[PDB]
Amino acid sequence: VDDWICEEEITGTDALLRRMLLTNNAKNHSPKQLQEAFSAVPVNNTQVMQIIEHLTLLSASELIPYAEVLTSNMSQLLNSGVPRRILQTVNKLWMVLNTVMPRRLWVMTVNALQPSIKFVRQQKYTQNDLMIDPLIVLRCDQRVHRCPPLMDITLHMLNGYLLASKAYLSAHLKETEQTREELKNALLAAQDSAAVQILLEICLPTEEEKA
Amino acid sequence: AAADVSVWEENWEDDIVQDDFNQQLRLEMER
Amino acid sequence: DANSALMELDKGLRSGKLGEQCEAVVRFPRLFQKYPFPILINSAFLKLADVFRVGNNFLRLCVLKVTQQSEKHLEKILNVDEFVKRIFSVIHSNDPVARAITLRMLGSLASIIPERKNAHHSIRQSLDSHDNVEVEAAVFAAANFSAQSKDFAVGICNKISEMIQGLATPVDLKLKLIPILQHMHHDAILASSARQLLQQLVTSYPSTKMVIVSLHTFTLLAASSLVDTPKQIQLLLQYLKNDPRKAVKRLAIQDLKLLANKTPHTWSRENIQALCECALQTPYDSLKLGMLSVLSTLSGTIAIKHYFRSSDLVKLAQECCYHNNRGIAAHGVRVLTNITVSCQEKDLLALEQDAVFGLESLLVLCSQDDSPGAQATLKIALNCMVKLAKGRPHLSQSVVETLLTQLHSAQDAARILMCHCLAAIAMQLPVLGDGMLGDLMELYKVIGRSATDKQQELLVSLATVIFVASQKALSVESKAVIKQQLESVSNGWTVYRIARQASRMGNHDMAKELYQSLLTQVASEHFYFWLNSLKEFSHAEQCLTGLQEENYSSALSCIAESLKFYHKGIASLTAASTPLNPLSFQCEFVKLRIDLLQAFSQLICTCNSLKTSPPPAIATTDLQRCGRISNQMKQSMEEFRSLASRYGDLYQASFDADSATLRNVELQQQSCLLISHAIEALILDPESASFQEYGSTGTAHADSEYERRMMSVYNHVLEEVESLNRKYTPVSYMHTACLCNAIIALLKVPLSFQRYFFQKLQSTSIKLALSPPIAVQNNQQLALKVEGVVQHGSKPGLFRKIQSVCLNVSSTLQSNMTNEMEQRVEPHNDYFSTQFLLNFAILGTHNITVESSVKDANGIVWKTGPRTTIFVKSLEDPYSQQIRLQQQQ
Repeated sequence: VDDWICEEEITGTDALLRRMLLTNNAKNHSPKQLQEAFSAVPVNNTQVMQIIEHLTLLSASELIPYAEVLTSNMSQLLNSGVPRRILQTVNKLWMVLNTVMPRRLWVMTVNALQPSIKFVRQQKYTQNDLMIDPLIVLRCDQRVHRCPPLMDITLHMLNGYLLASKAYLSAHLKETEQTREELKNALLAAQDSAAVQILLEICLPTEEEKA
Repeated sequence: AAADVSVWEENWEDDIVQDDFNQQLRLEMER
Repeated sequence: DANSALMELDKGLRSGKLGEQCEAVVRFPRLFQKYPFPILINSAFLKLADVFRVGNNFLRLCVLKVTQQSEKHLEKILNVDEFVKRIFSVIHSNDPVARAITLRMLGSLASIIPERKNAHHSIRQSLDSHDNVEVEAAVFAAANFSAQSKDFAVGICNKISEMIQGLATPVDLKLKLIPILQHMHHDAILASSARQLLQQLVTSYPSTKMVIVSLHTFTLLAASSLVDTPKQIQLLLQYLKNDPRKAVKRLAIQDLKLLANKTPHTWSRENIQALCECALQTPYDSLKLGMLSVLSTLSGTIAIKHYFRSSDLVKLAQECCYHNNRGIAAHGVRVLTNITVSCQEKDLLALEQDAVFGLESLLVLCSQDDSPGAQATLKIALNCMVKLAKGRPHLSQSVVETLLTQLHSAQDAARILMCHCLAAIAMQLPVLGDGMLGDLMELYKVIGRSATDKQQELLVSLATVIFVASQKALSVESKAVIKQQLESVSNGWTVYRIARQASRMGNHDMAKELYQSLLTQVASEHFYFWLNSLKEFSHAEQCLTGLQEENYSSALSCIAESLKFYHKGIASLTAASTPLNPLSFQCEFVKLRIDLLQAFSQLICTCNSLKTSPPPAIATTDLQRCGRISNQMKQSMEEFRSLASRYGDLYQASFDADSATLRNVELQQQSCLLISHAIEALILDPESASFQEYGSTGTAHADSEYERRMMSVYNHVLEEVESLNRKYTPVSYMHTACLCNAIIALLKVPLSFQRYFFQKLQSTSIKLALSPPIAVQNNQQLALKVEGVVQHGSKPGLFRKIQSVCLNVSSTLQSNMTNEMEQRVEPHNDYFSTQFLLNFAILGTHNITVESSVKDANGIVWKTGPRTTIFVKSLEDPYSQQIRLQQQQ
């Protein structure tokens, strides 16, 4: 419901701002331009903002082509010194894309938030892999645990994939039928408790934070 | 940001309202 | 049945599987559309609210979507307390998502529960929640409840102010919170405090988003309160002039357009001067176009009269009507046209030709493009030309000449639009029709040779201006049109629409030929009968075109032929009537045309009845001395009066008809009344002829050539009657001559078949479900409740809107009008209900009838709704029967 209720009206400010800011028909802000902004070695967060702030006016349907750009290039946002405005706007656009195409977005986001140490093994998870093992989302880069926007992204994905894994497990049992239900219930309980325990461990301070 | 106005206000050609009788007559006799 | 379907859903909501429950819940609104009565709506909303109470959050969201969809039907719930309380119980849940859904539902239900204190406290408590979804839902609900209830608004304004100005609030929530202040219009002091707060916000939060939301909210608050509106306009003009941000200027333009649409009278001369100066000295064309849109909105209102020499407005309008930008040119020429037609002041007649030439140049600019923006500007220009032709008729010739010259060098869509413009101008001013026939006929010849796809619309438009522009009939032009149709046009629809136009303008021979051609092209037999009936009506109207001025024998023969063809046509039309296409207006209209023609024939016969001499016994002693002719004239007078009454009945049974059809029916009724009055004042009561025929209208502004001909005939007949009032005894041949000449004059103008005869657009009805072979005791008088919903098809109020519904109840025994009673009830959300009390003191069988009538906004009563009847079996109770039997025995 959190993915649906966010589409509900509040006071119509979004419609008014869209009508009065997006009608300048300066549509130069293509996904390619945002990609070039993200790929600049002396990266300019200000220029990055001048694009993505304009994208907050966009509808979810017209925000589709930018998803691979602001998902693939958002491993860079974990680096130090990145403004919280950029991360907040990326979170907002992520929610607006989660309204319209959550499944592909979640897959791209999990594949984008990999730790990327031995990234030649770019482990490209599919929907099936994540539905089997929802704890993959918690095997992200360690910096996501202290990035509240990207942590919020990760928590949305974790909740969604736990529910998806419930559905997938029931479907798989039904398919392989031609007890097992108790095994499924125990597996789902263990999965949810493991997710809770991992999140609680994330809530703990690190030894560095202890120092 | 626009508005619509009709040149002739008793023009019978406007398709603002389509009624069933004229619909089947048109679909039946147009070639 | 309603309850069967409601149970069919109810088993869905009781299944326990989320998919089926959600399916049922979203299936609910279609049920409300099918059965809009409060019993089903009440039961449905109670079970929906129970499901909301016990269901999970997705089911609650589905219920919220249904409630948002059905905000009309929630006034009909009636059982508000239980429904709301079982909805309200979810606000106590620890789940903030459930609380958010409950808050959104309460905001959606705000209209039926204002001043509900627990809901108010819930909003106030959830406003300072720590869950953002709950805070957003609380803001939405606060907006709704401030819109509805004044006490919540005054109780919440301080809290909203402290959250907006509070430094701990993010900018996004501040943006979400500002539009709450637009609902602070309930009190003057509340509105002033909100105004002060909004001023503080615009000065202290000058971001683009924040200032835009704040200025829009201030504009809406000023519109609602309409006391700060002048200084709100001044503030908006200040921001438009001073603030350099294009977005802020664009918002200021939109807000000033809103205020111009809402309160044009409040605009001062200084405000319009400031706006004109801003339009003059701005470099950007989009902003200039916006300000000219505002000024063109203003010029069409009374603000132009308040604005008044060569001022900044006229200078701007003249500069803008020659702009490169087509939209700016259209707005400028619209301003010029509005000034020219609204202000007859002779100090600004120099721009009369500036307006004409600007319109012509805009035609030349827009004709070749064939693009939607160019088509819009072309429509604006042609509407302006139509308005200018009406307002300043001496410019009509130049406008028509420009249109005709531009017709030969324009694209097909542009040609269609200018054909519509020419049709409008020639309908209002038919003298210009003769001057446009040559060009239109030439273009009709050249179009028809290569008419492939888009030229079909062009063909019907050209034929429409040909028929409209032709004051008289057609001899060679008719041959050209028939040849152009038969040569290439296998498109039956084009031929049918052109025949419709021909019968509209009274060219009935052409219509007869085209309808005859259209037979064998249709597949359905009822459409075949409809087209055959149209052909026969066209033939019948063509039959009485050959009427000589004084030949009454030829007139009688022609009316007989017309009546033969009319009877054939009405038999065919009856054969064409089907369910859900009853053609009731057509049948009644042509039946009333068959009458008043055989009534005309009877009056022609009574003209000649004077030649059969009176008896001598009666001749020896004033009106009885005439003999049979006196009683026959009395019968004719009564028949024509009844015909006028029936035409009025057709008029007030035509609530869904366009104005022109109603005016046509009025003309027919007035012809009936004219003949009746002539008979009375010449034969039956010349001493009581009343005052003179002093036409209050005088030179009435007719909307069609048929109107002009009808009123001219009426005026000539009334002049003839007045000059012949007491000059002769009622045995006179001159009275019969005047009456028969009136018949000739009325019939020599061809009948016009109007839009409602062909196209039905509005289609409003009444359902009228009433609570019930029903037994009622003699002592206990019936308690009858009638509920009804007004139905619509597509655009509800296309021609007129229902203001109130009159419910006349009558009772006829032995199935006679023993229980007359009326109740004018205002339907709120297209729904009305009322209770009736019906006495049944007399034992027996009673036929209860309820006939709905509609009182429109103006006040005219229309007899629209069904006269549904129910039968009541009233019998004496066993107690009274036994007591009376024992007492008598």
